[PDB]
Formats: sequence, structure tokens, C-alpha cells
Amino acid sequence: LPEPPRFVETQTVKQIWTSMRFASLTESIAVVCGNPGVGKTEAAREYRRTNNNVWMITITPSCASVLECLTELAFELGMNDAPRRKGPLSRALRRRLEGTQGLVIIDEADHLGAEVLEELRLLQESTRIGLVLMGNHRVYSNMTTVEFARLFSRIAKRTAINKTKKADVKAIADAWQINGEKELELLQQIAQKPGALRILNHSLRLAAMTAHGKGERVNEDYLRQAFRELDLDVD
Amino acid sequence: LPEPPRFVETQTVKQIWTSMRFASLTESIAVVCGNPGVGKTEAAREYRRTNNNVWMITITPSCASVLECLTELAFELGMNDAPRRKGPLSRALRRRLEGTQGLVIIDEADHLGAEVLEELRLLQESTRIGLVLMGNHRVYSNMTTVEFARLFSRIAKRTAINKTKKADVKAIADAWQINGEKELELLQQIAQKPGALRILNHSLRLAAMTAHGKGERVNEDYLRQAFRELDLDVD
Ligand SMILES: Nc1ncnc2c1ncn2[C@@H]1O[C@H](COP(=O)(O)OP(=O)(O)O)[C@@H](O)[C@H]1O
Ligand SMILES: Nc1ncnc2c1ncn2[C@@H]1O[C@H](COP(=O)(O)OP(=O)(O)O)[C@@H](O)[C@H]1O
Repeated sequence: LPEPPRFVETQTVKQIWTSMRFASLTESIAVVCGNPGVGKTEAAREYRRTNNNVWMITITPSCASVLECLTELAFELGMNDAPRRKGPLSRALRRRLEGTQGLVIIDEADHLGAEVLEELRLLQESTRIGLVLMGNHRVYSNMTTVEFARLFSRIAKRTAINKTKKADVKAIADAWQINGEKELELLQQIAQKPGALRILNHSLRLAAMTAHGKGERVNEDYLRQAFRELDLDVD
Repeated sequence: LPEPPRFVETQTVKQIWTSMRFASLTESIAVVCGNPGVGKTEAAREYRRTNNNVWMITITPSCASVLECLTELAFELGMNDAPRRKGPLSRALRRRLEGTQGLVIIDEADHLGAEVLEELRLLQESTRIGLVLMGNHRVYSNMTTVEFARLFSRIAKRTAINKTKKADVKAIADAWQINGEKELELLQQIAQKPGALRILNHSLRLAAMTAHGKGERVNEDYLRQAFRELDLDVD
């Protein structure tokens, strides 16, 4: 019956915003390597939503080249007049973004070739801007160890988040107006299982839509009815 | 009138034989980087002349590839039936030289590409043998720094010889039967100028052929007559 919150600031969100603003204002490269289902994509989306001079793209294996990634960057910077070449595209990206004190955000940096990430680091080094990587722990694990070693000298900042926190899901429950202590422990048990923010928000929206359709309050019984579903331990 | 010595053991020769036998019996890679005119080529030739299970090739820019270098190696190992391919040539070189406890000697390793020296180090690592490099100081200076870094872990031994020694030219003068103290100082002055063994042996053979043609002994005057030639300080 109250509003379902689309987002809440957490301890992990306040950490990743600190590292984000650090990589931007420092104008240096930071890696966010950690297991997904923790919210780094939506946190970076929230940062780009709240703050200007911030740019965030995604990288697919269908867009794993240098040219496709720079085309994504040209679409993100607001330039539909991107040349199909690699050279003058790169120099136009260098022209547009110089002096902006901007921030480039890279999601799924584990799908990168060495030439692609090398062109991105030489780009940001020739632009005096900040670069932020996302993905699993393989993003850092592809570097330990000699081809990204100068990049390992440029990579100074990383905040690695494997699993969530107690105050993390506590602030989430505060956003969703949850005060049951057994409910708190059950949400922590949800946070124990992987895909934590995903499975958590699934269970929360199931319980919320159930409590609105039945006209009631989300209780621990609606949490068991939601979390008992989704077939997580089914092989 | 006595015999002109083709070779003498020196302190530098005893050092480079120690490093040579070390790289061979250790079955690991050693670098000899230093300015030429010091005798490393003739010392390695002397080592191969005195000792069995020892192989020494040269590398030209006309033979700077992997295939040409392995063809040189196949000629050096006594196999005229070398295939023109790169694969079965390399495996035949691996077959012939395994269990031999041999020594490969490389002259002018400064002309090497990374693929060539990488194939040589993977060869010797797949053969359990010793590899010895020669050349100027650029041989080590091409590594400081990430592509030969694992090779920098395999390169443990190096003896760098820039200039000669006092006992060096003293033993040379003892081979050439020289007992003048001013003659000793003048030979040291020859050793000060670069191309030391080359210019030294040039001056020695000029003085020796002069003393045989005039029927006399090599004196300090024949040393001035030889060393005053060769036009070293002429631009
Ligand atoms: N503050 C928040 N409150 C609730 N859910 C969040 C919050 N931030 C992120 N999420 C959740 O994170 C999920 C996506 O992030 P995630 O899959 O962890 O990204 P990545 O796959 O890059 O690690 C979304 O389903 C979203 O519900
Ligand atoms: N023991 C020795 N006595 C006299 N001369 C020597 C001796 N060893 C080497 N040399 C001289 O070294 C010269 C060639 O070696 P060098 O040019 O220094 O090889 P590199 O060019 O590989 O450094 C020859 O001219 C030879 O006269």
C-alpha cells in the first residue's frame, strides 16, 4: 500500500559512489570486480541519473571490438555524427570529452580484449578523464600478468564486493518499511543466497504485489510465500 | 721470430668460460652483454673448439627469423636433412638435442625479434639445455620490460664486460713475450681505446710481421709504428 522503492542508498552504494567520484575527480582508472547480484549496474545508473558529466555504457560480446565500443561511447556522449572509421572517431571522442572532467563507466569489463582496453586506457590518458570498470572477479583476475602491468600501475583503486552486509539489507528493509526481527533475519538469509539484490528484489516485489492484491501488509508469511518460490535449489 | 699466439687465456676468458660452463651445466639462459672488441666471439669459438657437446651459431639480420635461426641450428647440430617447415624442424631439433646436456651459443642477440628469442627459450626449456647470448649492452637493454619479463626470470646469469683489465693485457703480452714496462703501459693505452682486442691484435701482428721482415725483435718502436697507424683519431 505504500510506494515500492525503486532504489535505496546502502553502505555498498555509498562505498561505490565514493570510489566512483574518486575515479572521476582523480581522473584515473578504477576496477569494480565482484560477483553480480549486488547492484553495481543500478548503482552506476543511479550515479549517472543524479550527476552530470557522467557517462555509462555497456559491453556485449556482440560489441567486443574497439570500433563497436567507441561507437557505444559516441552514442553515449550525444554524437550521432560518429564516423565509421576507427581513427577520426577516436579523435572526435578525444576532442568532445577533453576539458569536461567527465567519467566513463564500463559494464562487463571481463569481455574485453587487450587491444580494446588498451585503446580505452590510452584514450582516457589522452583525455584526462576517469574510467570505471564493472564485472565479475575475472576482470582483475585477467591481470595476474605483464600485458596489463602498466595498466596495473594505472589501476590504483578497486572496491571488491562479493556479498552484501547486514546494514545493507537493513537499509533495504527500511526502504521497504520492514520492522520484523524474524523478517530481518529472513532477509539476511535471502542475502546469503547469491544473486542477492536480484533475488531480494524479486521476493520483495512478489510480497508487495501479493499484499496489494490481497489488500494487506507484507508479513513474514508473504516473505515465505515469495522466497519459497523461484526454484533456487531445484536441479 | 717465435710463434705468434692465436689465443691466450685471460681473466676475462676464464670468467666467460666459467659463465659458459655455468649456463651449460645449469641448463639455463645466460646473457653476455658488453661492448665488442673484447673477444667474446673468439672465446666462445675457443670453448667450442676445446669442448664437446657445445654448439655455436651466429645471427645476421639476413637470418633474423625463427626459421633461418633454426636452420642455422640444424646446420650446427650436424643435420643436413632439416625440413623447410617450422614445426617438424623444431621437433627434430628437440629430439636430437634432448639428453645431450648440450650448449647453444647465440652471437649478436641484439638483432632478435621477440618471437625468435621466445621460440629459443621455449626450445631450450623443452630440451633441458643451456643457452648463451652475445652482443652489445642493448641485448639486456631491450628488457628494461614486460614481454621478456618471464625470460628475465629465466635469465639469472650475466657477466658484463665493457673494457679490459691490466692482467688481461698482461697475459696477452706474456703470450706475445713482451717484458717492457713502457711497452706494458703502451699496450694498456691500446686497451684504453675501444675495439681493444681487435686494435691490439692488429698492432701486435703489424709489429710481428715488421720484426720478421726486418729480422728483429718487436720493440716499443715497432709498437709506435703499428699503433701510430690505423687512423683511429682521423675524422
Ligand atoms: N539500492 C537498491 N535497492 C534495491 N535493489 C537494488 C539497489 N541497487 C541495485 N539493486 C538491484 O540490483 C540489480 C542489478 O544489479 P546487478 O545485477 O548486481 O549488476 P551486475 O550484474 O552488473 O553486478 C537490480 O535487480 C536491482 O533490483
Ligand atoms: N685470447 C685472445 N688473445 C688475443 N686476441 C683475442 C683473444 N680472444 C679474442 N681475441 C680477439 O677478439 C677479436 C674478436 O672478438 P670480438 O670482436 O670482441 O667479438 P664480439 O664482436 O662478439 O664482441 C679477434 O680479433 C681476436 O683477435
